[PDB]
Amino acid sequence: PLHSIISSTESVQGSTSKHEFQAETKKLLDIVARSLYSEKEVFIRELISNASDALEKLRHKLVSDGQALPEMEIHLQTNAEKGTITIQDTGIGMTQEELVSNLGTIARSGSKAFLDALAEASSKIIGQFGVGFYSAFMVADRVEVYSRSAAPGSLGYQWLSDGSGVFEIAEASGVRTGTKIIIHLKSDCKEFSSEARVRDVVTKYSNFVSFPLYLNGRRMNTLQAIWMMQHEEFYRYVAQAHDKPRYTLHYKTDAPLNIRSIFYVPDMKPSMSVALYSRKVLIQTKATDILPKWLRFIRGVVDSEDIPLNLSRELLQESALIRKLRDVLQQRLIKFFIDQSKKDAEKYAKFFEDYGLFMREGIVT
Amino acid sequence: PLHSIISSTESVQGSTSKHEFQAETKKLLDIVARSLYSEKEVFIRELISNASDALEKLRHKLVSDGQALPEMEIHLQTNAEKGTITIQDTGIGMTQEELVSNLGTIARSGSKAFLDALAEASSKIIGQFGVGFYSAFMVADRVEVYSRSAAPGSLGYQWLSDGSGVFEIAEASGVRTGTKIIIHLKSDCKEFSSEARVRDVVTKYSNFVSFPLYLNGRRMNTLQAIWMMDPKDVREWQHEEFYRYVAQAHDKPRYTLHYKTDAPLNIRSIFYVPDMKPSSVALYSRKVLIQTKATDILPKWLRFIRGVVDSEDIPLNLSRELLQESALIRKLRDVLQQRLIKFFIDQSKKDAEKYAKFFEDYGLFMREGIVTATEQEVKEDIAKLLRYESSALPSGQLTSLSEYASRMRAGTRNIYYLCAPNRHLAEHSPYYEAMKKKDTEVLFCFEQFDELTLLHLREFDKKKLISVETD
Ligand SMILES: Nc1ncnc2c1ncn2[C@@H]1O[C@H](COP(=O)(O)OP(=O)(O)NP(=O)(O)O)[C@@H](O)[C@H]1O
Ligand SMILES: Nc1ncnc2c1ncn2[C@@H]1O[C@H](COP(=O)(O)OP(=O)(O)NP(=O)(O)O)[C@@H](O)[C@H]1O
Ligand SMILES: [Mg+2]
Ligand SMILES: [Mg+2]
Repeated sequence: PLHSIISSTESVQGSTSKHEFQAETKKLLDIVARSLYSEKEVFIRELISNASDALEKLRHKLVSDGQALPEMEIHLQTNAEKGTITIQDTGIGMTQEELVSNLGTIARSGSKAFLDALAEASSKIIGQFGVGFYSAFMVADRVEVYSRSAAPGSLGYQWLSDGSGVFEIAEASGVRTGTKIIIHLKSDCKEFSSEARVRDVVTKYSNFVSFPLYLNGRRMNTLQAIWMMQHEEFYRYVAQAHDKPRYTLHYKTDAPLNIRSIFYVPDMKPSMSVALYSRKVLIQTKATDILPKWLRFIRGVVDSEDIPLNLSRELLQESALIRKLRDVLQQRLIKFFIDQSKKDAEKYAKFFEDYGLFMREGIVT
Repeated sequence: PLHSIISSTESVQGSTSKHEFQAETKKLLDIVARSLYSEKEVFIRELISNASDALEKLRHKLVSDGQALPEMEIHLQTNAEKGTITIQDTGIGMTQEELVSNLGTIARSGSKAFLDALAEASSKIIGQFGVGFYSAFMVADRVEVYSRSAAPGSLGYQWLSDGSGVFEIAEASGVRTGTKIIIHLKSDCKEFSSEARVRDVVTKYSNFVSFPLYLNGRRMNTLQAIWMMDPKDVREWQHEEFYRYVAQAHDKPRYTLHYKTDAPLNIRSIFYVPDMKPSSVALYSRKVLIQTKATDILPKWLRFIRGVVDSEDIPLNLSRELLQESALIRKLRDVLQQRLIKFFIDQSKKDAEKYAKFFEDYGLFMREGIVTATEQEVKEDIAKLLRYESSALPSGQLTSLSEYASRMRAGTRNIYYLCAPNRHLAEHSPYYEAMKKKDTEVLFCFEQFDELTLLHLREFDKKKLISVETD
């Protein structure tokens, strides 16, 4: 009772016609606006990252040109009263051509475009896809942008758009070199006019940006990205704990893949995990799965620039390198513990044995 | 000190230049290829899904012309020797114009155009985003397509491309109405020229496709979508085999609930509780698999339940591998939480002993459910499932909190319990004999994850839960 209808029944007649793939751009834009990210909030994340890059770029050229570095800041003002968000940066900024192209062309990344020339600033430039800015439209009735290029005879420009097929660009002056982005919020999104809300978002995704950051005049950071160089406040921060670390491991490596990671073991038991970053932007607040589940008591921070990220940037690409990275971490963690039950008496077992149950939890598997 | 650089300094001099958004089509195709899906295998799913659409559309228009229908099938052929995987449908197929537009334009969906022109057959069309076909480029050096429209004076065409910004279209003779897609696998992807591998993929995602599917000659979709049938036209042998499929188990369900609602959104679902003692329901949309693990659509305390939940309108992520949450998955999951809680309380009300060992085998999850829940009405909801033992009824028997709210009244004011590892310690306790001869009644809990549960519940049915080993 076999049944197939697949047979070699075709014959191509008359020479082909050659064509070029094209795009339903408005539908692409809204696909990003309502079918790409899990939470609306990440739009902030995206914008911040843009700013970072803008700044990074600037200083790169500046550094490579023996010129002093102006104050390089990122500002977030929340206007509750007028229903808006604004993010502004002292970065390199756009010209009109750069406007039209980088903002108006979908999937264009003048950042990765910048990258394909450089390798220091290559390690901190964050964007790669060319779709992130459009996250604004998740929450925006309308987007207002003013920008001006660091380069000499630059005019200011007003690039604005409603989020649908057409953007428009007028010449605007009185724009500070860099870029300001005013977002006028949708009704169901006025919650981002809240300083407290925006604060929580930034603390969530961009708590560790390489440039000073001022929400409504208050500075944010001053929390150093320790996993790349008082593990105490860092443990009790990332693990969220009024507790302090029994055990600590700072683990950098570039054999296997580039990994910059720190692991804590906390002082209470659980009764009843980690967190993954890339280029100082949060990928998953609770990071699953890049740590064997018997090791769920451990937590802290794993970073790797060389993780392929999903288009959403909230996901690892389970291109199998990732849970083989998992395996690498299991290896160095084991070696960590056996070594630290030979550097002290303590040890591997009755020491922290609210966790011995995690290791024949361990050979459950 | 407060520092802000942001102030309204700008002023617009001119008048605007108008522009249209454009796109980098090649980088986009590549974004679909290397950065969208969690695993490559899903290209099969997509093809099949989009293939499915072709048939449905054809059906819809043949029926709307009063035509009889052709044989409406889906065929997959793996050729290991030429390293290709092929999918052919006998659906509507494409004209030349339809080839250029529907394959050549990114995010173009002739399927949802077809839908935005359409009632009845609208529940079935899978596609909406218009990027799915391109998933083939995850695994293809090159893609051969032949298609001929079911339109009357149709010609046949060969649309072919390597996934790099350019495709070509030729006229072709000998094309059967519908579409053949021959995928020429890449070197590290001839993995998908295996009959076993592909069979696995097909059963994983596309096991309930509403058209007969033949792989290398064999019929595949042989299992009926039981959650869309009327609850009486399914009874124990199909429920057993369906459970023993979705829950990968080799026992029987203790409990079976067939739940259908359009209160909020369309739910067509089955929930099973297994008969083994424990040592994630499956999510579908339009008969296509979304998550093996449907987390989150059920609260995590109901993770012990297995089975299937389907909904036509679950907002899908661009990947179709994830759920995009709107207001509606919160509400979906509170719908399912309460329908399940009610299920367990009333099926306790119809058979008390089977519920008794349901509690002795699964009470653990309800305890957890009560300690974790934020809203306390919810805590009380789960609390109606808790059965403890009591002093006033013989050793062994259990009782609900509500039965104790009924059995204590008049001038009695609170509920409470005593926790201890055995009954004889509970029944021989200083604290309870003190509770016994001013005697108001005291519950007995011997699974002291029960006193944690009771401490977090704190109050049930307009009353507090007070301790006796704390008076
Ligand atoms: N604030 C800004 N200042 C200067 N240039 C910017 C700014 N925001 C965006 N751009 C430019 O416009 C592009 C659009 O940004 P975006 O949509 O975020 O894509 P991307 O940052 O390049 N990569 P991704 O964010 O992952 O999609 C950037 O790549 C820059 O070239
Ligand atoms: N097997 C097929 N037979 C005929 N037409 C097809 C077939 N597959 C795709 N098409 C056409 O190509 C278009 C693009 O489909 P596709 O890129 O797979 O995404 P979509 O089906 O439109 N929606 P989605 O599944 O979410 O991506 C469809 O709308 C059809 O017009
Ligand atoms: Mg960006
Ligand atoms: Mg499709």
